Amino acid sequence: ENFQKVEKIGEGTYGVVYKARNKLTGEVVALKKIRTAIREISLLKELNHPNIVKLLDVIHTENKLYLVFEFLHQDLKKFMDASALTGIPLPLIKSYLFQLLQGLAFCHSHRVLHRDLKPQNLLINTEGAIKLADFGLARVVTLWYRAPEILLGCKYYSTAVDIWSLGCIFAEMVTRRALFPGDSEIDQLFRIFRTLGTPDEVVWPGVTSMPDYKPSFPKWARQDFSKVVPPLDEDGRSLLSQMLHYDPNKRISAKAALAHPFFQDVTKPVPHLR
Ligand SMILES: CO[C@@]1(C)[C@H](O)C(=O)C(C)=C2OC(=O)c3c(C)cc(O)c(C)c3O[C@@H]21
Repeated sequence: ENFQKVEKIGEGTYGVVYKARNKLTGEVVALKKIRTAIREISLLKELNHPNIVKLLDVIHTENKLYLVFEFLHQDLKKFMDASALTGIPLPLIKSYLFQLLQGLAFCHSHRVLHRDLKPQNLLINTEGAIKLADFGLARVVTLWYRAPEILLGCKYYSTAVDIWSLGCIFAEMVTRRALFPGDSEIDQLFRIFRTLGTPDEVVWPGVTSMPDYKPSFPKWARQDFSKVVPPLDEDGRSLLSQMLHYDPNKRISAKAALAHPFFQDVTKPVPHLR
């Protein structure tokens, strides 16, 4: 093959990922080797936006599926773990969040959903830019970033499932701690309820008719938000609480969130990566 596999960079759910070199172009790429979908996947090649990792080639040869992506060196999770002692500067936080929303706003306007948006698959660079990886393919794994409508067994997700995840990552960058670090579907769901209170028909019309909603859930009270994400300012908390509305239809759109006053003073600073 016209691909020379430098080294393995991770295992996925259907295939493995390699850093590779395209023998034609001398082009360094992320290469996913997996063992109707091919047609549905191929469409993501058309998505071109500065905050989407580019899907370069979908190869279906030797009855096998290779996906080739734009390569980047570091993911947000490594950059969070590295920036643990000092914490990410708020201007860099604000930049990444504004950028990720422009990506979601782009994906959503083309009817494209991530579903499993988490820090591991947010890639960064020396220009101080952040890109969405593994976007629109999905169509033990951590549940830390799973929307409450998924955990309650809704089959028919909307774009609001990704706004939730971004809100969780925003909190994590600010606090240096997963917001809802759950270790089972019930544990995850109960961690959200311990912070935002158990939902009801008042705040979430339909919630009692969800597939996996029990009337036998405990009734927890909502926690004040200055205790959850300090010392984030009132704009940040305001934007976070609109991103974490229980009711997906009340949950703020990526487009609407770009016009939030939190981004009035937004800049593009440049990180120190190793
Ligand atoms: C550091 O990046 C990793 C290895 C990341 O630790 C990780 O968790 C997985 C599973 C990856 O998977 C990827 O598929 C991936 C894609 C689509 C593009 C890309 O440029 C890169 C570099 C990719 O590697 C990432």
